[PDB]
Amino acid sequence: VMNRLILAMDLMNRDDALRVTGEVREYIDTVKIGYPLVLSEGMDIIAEFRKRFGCRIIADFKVADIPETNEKICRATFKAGADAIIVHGFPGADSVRACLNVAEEMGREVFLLTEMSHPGAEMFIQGAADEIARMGVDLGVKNYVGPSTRPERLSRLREIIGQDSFLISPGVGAQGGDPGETLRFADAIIVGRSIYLADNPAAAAAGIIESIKD
Amino acid sequence: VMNRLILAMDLMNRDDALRVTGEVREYIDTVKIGYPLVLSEGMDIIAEFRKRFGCRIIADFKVADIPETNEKICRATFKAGADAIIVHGFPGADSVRACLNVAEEMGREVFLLTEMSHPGAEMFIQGAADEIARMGVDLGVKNYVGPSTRPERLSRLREIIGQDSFLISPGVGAQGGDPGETLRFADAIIVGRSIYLADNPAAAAAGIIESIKD
Ligand SMILES: *c1c(F)c(=O)[nH]c(=O)n1[C@@H]1O[C@H](COP(=O)(O)O)[C@@H](O)[C@H]1O
Ligand SMILES: *c1c(F)c(=O)[nH]c(=O)n1[C@@H]1O[C@H](COP(=O)(O)O)[C@@H](O)[C@H]1O
Repeated sequence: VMNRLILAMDLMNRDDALRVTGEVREYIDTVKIGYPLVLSEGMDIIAEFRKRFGCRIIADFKVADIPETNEKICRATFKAGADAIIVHGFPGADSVRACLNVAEEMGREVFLLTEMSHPGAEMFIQGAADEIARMGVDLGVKNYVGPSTRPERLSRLREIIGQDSFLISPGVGAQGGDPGETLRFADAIIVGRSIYLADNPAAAAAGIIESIKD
Repeated sequence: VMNRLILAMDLMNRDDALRVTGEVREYIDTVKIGYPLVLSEGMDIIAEFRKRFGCRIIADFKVADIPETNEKICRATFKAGADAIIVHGFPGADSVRACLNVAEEMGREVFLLTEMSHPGAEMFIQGAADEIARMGVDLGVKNYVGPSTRPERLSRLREIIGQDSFLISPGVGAQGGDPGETLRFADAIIVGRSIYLADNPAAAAAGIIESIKD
């Protein structure tokens, strides 16, 4: 992705979301759109962003239902124009496979969320996360999400998924993660609030790239 | 809830969803709306259903993000008129607390999803599910979801949450669960496909109630 930086666009107003994304477009390739924006403005926002900015769109829906419903969610999300969807691994292999089947049907991609970045991830997810990553490898998943806030865990996750796999990482900035130490292991960093709440989002994005280019 | 039966309305077309829900309205109190319908027709569908049928609406969004984003998702969902939201416990106590805080602000309810009903739930969720339920009790959660497909697990979950707590249960019918054996432990059963894919959804709903009334 351009400059190894993915914008987490979690503003809830279409005008603010369009403004900030336009301001930082020269620094990014890829916009991650989640439920804060979609549940506020509708699924049409995906196609609008894709068209207006010409950026790849990852739908960060952290899909975590039964196989049947996961299929439905993925179908609707790809129909809306998303290039990829983020799905949780914790619900197990059948739920993940359902997403992979739809992505196959529609020539799109699945990212498997292994360990989450927030403190509560330590309670239950962390203990399962290595296994979740191996399950991904066993299912042929090539794209993964893991936590900027725990680079030792990123390292381990990278070890499991191999060098070929594509690994993106949230928790940079607001949650305490560092761009440099995350990119030792991840291919790309996800950044939301440090950019979209900044007085000058372009300056914030540019500053992050300036720490990446080194 | 009326007749202890909650309709899982996962059709993806507004007209079909309205038709089936209208047909079974005399048998239900409560409609569960999830992402299959919302991602197809928009969040406005919640207020439409609530108004047109005068039914309580549970938004089954299986919320599974970090605290900050969970707050945003819950806010948008209650703003759209939902009475309650289903959230995953697996991401940990902070993520659950975030949802409880918004439900407090807005005089609404959270249901904590403990163990899921599908086969893949055995991989990771089942091993954490008793703890997830205890975490709920420790946070003051009063409403829970657990699996019709494993009544021995329902029993254990009921044991942890106590008799006061309200427990609803999916996996009846299509997934193999039985109305009678689920209602030994759950207060209400969730039923989707057995009703909404039936040639006569009212007859299917009525048949389920006829097995409940006994
Ligand atoms: C999702 C997830 F599964 C994580 O483990 N961590 C995480 O933060 N998210 C989502 O990533 C973005 C982080 O944005 P920022 O903290 O930079 O504002 C958000 O979209 C969050 O939902
Ligand atoms: C969600 C969940 F967390 C479960 O453990 N099981 C489950 O099935 N769901 C959702 O409940 C409904 C079941 O409907 P049915 O199988 O009767 O068609 C669906 O909305 C499913 O997403």
